[PDB]
Amino acid sequence: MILVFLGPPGAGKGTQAKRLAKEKGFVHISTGDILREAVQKGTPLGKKAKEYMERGELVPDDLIIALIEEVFPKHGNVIFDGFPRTVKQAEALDEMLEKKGLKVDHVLLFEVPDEVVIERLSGRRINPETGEVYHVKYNPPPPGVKVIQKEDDKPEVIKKRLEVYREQTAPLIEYYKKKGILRIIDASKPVEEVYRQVLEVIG
Ligand SMILES: Nc1ncnc2c1ncn2[C@@H]1O[C@H](COP(=O)(O)OP(=O)(O)O)[C@@H](O)[C@H]1O
Ligand SMILES: Nc1ncnc2c1ncn2[C@@H]1O[C@H](COP(=O)(O)OP(=O)(O)O)[C@@H](O)[C@H]1O
Repeated sequence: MILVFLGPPGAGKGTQAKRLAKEKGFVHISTGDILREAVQKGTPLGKKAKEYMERGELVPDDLIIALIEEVFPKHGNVIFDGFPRTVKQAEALDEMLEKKGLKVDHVLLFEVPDEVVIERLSGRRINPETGEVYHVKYNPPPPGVKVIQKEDDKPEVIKKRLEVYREQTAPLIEYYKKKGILRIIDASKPVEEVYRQVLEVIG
């Protein structure tokens, strides 16, 4: 099974992807996590992607498409989490899969209002070492666990990221709807409730 998680930043896509991958045996492909590792290591990809990420812009398509070609699991179930982010990327994904006799089985759209998005992101805190994600209100980190607020989770960059999502990424909703594989998730609900719906639509 191949899944794509789609939705505004802060919808809880990474949270649900980690849970589902761990519990039901999927390989989790997070372009965000992979890019952040590239940046930390200072690879050619990391050094180029960094400035786009910092401004809240998308990293150029060719770089992301090559990344996916490099890391795509040959066998097994896969959750694509944060990819594709543009129509060009979605078309590239379809081509790659078609050549391998595969396809995207379900696209899950994590619906959540803008006001909730902003609250999700402004309260997001991460363990900079482990990448573990917390929220100051809805899932506070234990004391004596070092966390930070990511620079791209500050108000100005959040605004930019939502604009970029609406302009470049939201068209994928219609792209996948017309393939007949789109499923709607109410991602505004608490974590366990969202996870139950995730399990429902793929069962
Ligand atoms: N598929 C992609 N195409 C272009 N840029 C990406 C992609 N995935 C991640 N990025 C870059 O990494 C940043 C953070 O990505 P991600 O971790 O998926 O988002 P979020 O902050 O919503 O959890 C994005 O704002 C973008 O700059
Ligand atoms: N259902 C939920 N209710 C409240 N907070 C959530 C929920 N899901 C995730 N979060 C928190 O919201 C923020 C965004 O979650 P994340 O998984 O990083 O979103 P995305 O990957 O879609 O950008 C994180 O701080 C996370 O702890």
